[PDB]
Amino acid sequence: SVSERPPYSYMAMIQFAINSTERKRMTLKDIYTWIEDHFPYFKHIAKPGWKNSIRHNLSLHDMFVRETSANGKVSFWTIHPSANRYLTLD
Amino acid sequence: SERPPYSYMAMIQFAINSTERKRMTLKDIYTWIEDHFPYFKHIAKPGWKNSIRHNLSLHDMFVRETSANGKVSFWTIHPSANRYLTLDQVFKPLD
DNA sequence: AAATTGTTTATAAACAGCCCG
DNA sequence: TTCGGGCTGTTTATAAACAAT
Ligand SMILES: [Mg+2]
Ligand SMILES: [Mg+2]
Repeated sequence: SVSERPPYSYMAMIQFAINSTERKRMTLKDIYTWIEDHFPYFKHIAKPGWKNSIRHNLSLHDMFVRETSANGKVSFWTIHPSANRYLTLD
Repeated sequence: SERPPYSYMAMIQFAINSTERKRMTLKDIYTWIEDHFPYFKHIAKPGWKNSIRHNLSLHDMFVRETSANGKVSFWTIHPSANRYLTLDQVFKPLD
């Protein structure tokens, strides 16, 4: 059943999302979108606060490092270079 | 006796730093907090103790350590982040 | 065995600062 | 251009499920 809650922690799903990109970085919006796209539970069932929980995990875990672009500013979430196992959803 | 305006992380540091050796068992941390902030002795719901344990495990600044003799488990504070918080630092002189 | 201690994840909220229409 | 509200980031608290001692 494609829309039941996945057996992955927010921390796992955030990694899957970031590791799906060639540059191994992703904006917060794109992380919401990636998770919604891949785990429809979050697009159709989860209460609004799941997004609060994503942001909480981003700040909580030192493996998720924020990088602001050379512009001043656009900001991406990355995985610490020494942390990345390159866990992709496949 | 109102709930004091300090975080669990702050109060845990007060407790640990009150000892000679800058180390304290969990049960002594409970007792210390109860004795100095009676909100937790008399009013707080029982889950406050859960929150203490959560804090000790969550924050890397809190480092569990067995005595050299192996028998007691102590909580201590990490050297790369000991700002040395003690209760006495929280007191305003009266104006 | 039973209770205490220790770890991790989830959820909620307060709040600051930034962004943007 | 300012204004105000929504978005993003950080932090603290509470509960729970659970493992380990
Ligand atoms: Mg982080
Ligand atoms: Mg700890």
